[PDB]
Amino acid sequence: PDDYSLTLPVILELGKDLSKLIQHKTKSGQSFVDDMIPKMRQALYQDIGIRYPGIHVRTDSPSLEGYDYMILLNEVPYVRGKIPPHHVLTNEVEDNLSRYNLPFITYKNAAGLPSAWVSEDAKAILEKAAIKYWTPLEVIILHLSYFFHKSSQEFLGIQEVRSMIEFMERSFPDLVKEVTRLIPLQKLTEIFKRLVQEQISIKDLRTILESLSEWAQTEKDTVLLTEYVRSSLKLYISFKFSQGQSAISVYLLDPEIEEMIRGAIKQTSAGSYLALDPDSVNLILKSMRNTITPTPQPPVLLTAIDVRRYVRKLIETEFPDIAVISYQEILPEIRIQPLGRIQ
Amino acid sequence: PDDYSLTLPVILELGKDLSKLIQHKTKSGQSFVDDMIPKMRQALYQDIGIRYPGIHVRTDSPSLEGYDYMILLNEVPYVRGKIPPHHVLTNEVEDNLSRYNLPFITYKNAAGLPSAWVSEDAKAILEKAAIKYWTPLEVIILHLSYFFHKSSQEFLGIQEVRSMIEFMERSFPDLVKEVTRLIPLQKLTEIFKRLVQEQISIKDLRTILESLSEWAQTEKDTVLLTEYVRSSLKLYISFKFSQGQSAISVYLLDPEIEEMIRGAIKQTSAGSYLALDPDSVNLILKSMRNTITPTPQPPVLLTAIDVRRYVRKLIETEFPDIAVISYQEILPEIRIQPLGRIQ
Repeated sequence: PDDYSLTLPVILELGKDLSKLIQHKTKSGQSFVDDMIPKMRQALYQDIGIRYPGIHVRTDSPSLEGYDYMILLNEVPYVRGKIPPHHVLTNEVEDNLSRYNLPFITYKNAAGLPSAWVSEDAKAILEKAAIKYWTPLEVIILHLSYFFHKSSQEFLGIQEVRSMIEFMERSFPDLVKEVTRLIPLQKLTEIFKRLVQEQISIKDLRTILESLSEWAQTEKDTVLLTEYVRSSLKLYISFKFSQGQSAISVYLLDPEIEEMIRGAIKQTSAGSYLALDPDSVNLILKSMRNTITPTPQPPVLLTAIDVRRYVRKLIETEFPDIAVISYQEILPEIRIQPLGRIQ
Repeated sequence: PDDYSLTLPVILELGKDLSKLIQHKTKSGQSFVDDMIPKMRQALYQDIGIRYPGIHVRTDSPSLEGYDYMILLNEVPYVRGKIPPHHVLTNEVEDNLSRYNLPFITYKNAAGLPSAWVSEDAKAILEKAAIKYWTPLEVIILHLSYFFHKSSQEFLGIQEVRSMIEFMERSFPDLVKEVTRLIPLQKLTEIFKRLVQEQISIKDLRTILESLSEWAQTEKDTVLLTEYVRSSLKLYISFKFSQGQSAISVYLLDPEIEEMIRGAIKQTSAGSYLALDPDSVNLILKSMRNTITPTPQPPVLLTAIDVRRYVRKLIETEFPDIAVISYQEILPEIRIQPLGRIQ
């Protein structure tokens, strides 16, 4: 009646028609709310450390267009989106679609999503040309998943990290003890947050904790401890950023740029930051814009060990999805296919 | 659901046909999952001082061909492999097989494993000729064993070392009490890990603990404690690297090299550095390359007591499998056969 209520972390509101739409089942007899959304949460938990909250679905939204949907983060609207009626979504090129495929509607719901919508009546031909397509419900799932991917910091806090560490305690009481006797819980969560901010999964807790148990005996800096955990994930990072190929394809930095960055460190009374020379930062960004070819996959930038974290923070603003990795973080025997040298 | 899952250390994924294959007991009635894998684990735990994890077997994998298999370390793919259909593996010289009118398929699954595959129809012939062969299931076990051996450090951490010390506590309460009173669990874990990192078995926990119980009264450096444990395993080391003969075959160092290494940074830093000139490290590495005739078993490099650990930390990157031993680790009556110094 008049107790407090906890704010709901994620709301999905649907217009009258999409609400009418979540009543069917896919050709595989699965439910949007009981199967598709849980499987998305499960996939996200496998892709990075986080166990993301459930999705509260509000049907027949009054403030919504029947074919519109809205995502609310902590009961505040985060993103609106639209579904072109009676279509399926596609990721096809603009010269390939000039293969008599009439519906070339471009409407981008989000950055990381496809935008080439095609009539549902064309499913048959889409399946005959090896064109993958997403049904409108699957597009909603794509967008929810993208949302979770870009906003991990919103769902990985002190309580959530503690819950995962406690689960670890059941079979690793002594490793956790050795990890809780050196790094207090708040510092631990800061470290996990830095990891997932750069798409480093924190799912392999035994590896990460074993790493911290080693490096936390000597170093207390949370940023450095994070670097070490990264260097502990050689197999994972190599497999992820090489996309499972025999060779990681990366961009490099001209040694001149690296040494120039190296010469901009700070005194670490509190922390050591980048003494970003304005004009030099805008010159490195310009060389990156004019060297890294745009993408459909995000590109990978391989740098020296001692500058990687700085390169990330120098570039994270314009190139937020570019992965900056270091030699300390790839397998010793890994094949490297250089693509360019930023100058 | 809402709950976490513990990452699986070892997954073996099998295509359709290999999956069918593990459903049949061998000629002698043993099961791939119930007998072969357990016995391999027991053997590894008999050679190295590690208890290796169980293997989770995923059949009818979607991403694998009928005769393909994959090994995942902590749910990241480690390696992929093939089995030539309806064949058995042999180590025969290819030219000899040809001379026996036996068509052969060449395929090397992992480093140091045989590669001459022969139709299973040839078993009888191979038996009468006393030619060794491995069935497909046996080859998967061979590759699994190579994997576990290369990945030992992945299974030897704080919780696992604690588990060992626990088992030791049941019959050696006071010896454990003496060692753990002097060495914390994390330091103990470091020492065991150093031992297996250089192929020294930690199966004889009584000898290792007794050694530590003696030397931890006086010495706290974990590296020096490790050296002492190494010298306490004289019998094990002599038998292993002499391969059981009345004489160990070794390479030696020039007195000039030993004296030159002997300039080593030993500060009060819980472990001493080794400050040798870069070009000098490259001159010792060059002399080793030009003096170590490659091996068809690994070679042994015999050094003086006070330089052994440094010699290792100097050659381990380019010469990773060379066993570096000292006069302190071999039996006094084991005859030293010298294969030339290092210029």
